[PDB]
Amino acid sequence: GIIEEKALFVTCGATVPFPKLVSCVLSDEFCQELIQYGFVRLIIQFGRNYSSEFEHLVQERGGQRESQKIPIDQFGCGDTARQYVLMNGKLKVIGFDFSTKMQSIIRDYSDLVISHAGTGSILDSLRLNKPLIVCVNDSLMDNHQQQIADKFVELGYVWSCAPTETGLIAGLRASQTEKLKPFPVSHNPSFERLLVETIYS
Repeated sequence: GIIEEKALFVTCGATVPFPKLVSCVLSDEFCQELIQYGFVRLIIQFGRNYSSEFEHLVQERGGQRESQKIPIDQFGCGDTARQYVLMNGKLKVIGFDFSTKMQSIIRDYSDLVISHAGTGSILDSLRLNKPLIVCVNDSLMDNHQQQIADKFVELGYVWSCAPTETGLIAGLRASQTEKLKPFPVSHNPSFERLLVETIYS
């Protein structure tokens, strides 16, 4: 069954690098590692202006769209009713939050999150001594989010690993063995990020 225990929240925050790269985080590699991690309830959501693209991963794998509601189809960014299932209730891919509910999802579960470089996302996970895995984007560099990431290492060596089946697993297993010393950068919750998206108050 579902077996409530630990959830896994992942967010790309800024515009994703390439539709194919994301697939790795939502493909066979990620799926296999998920079941091996005791899957529970997967939730994913990001992008806004670019409206993302999603290489039709749901249809590609042959998923089933529950809540009948797909305006612009594609990924339905302007829709909070995105819910897909794999095989048969195996993997649950759902998206219903756009930089305006992230904290809402964590508090509800609060167990484990995979932030590639989300300054806000890591912020909460930090105060909650929650061990997460940071997917660093060596390929890119213009991403300000990563810039803020490289700083975390300077202080120590935050679990950093690029989207690889050999490297990503190292961070996962490591995150379930040791925690990062209480260090909540910026005296403010992920809310501070909200200002970035809002830009003008």
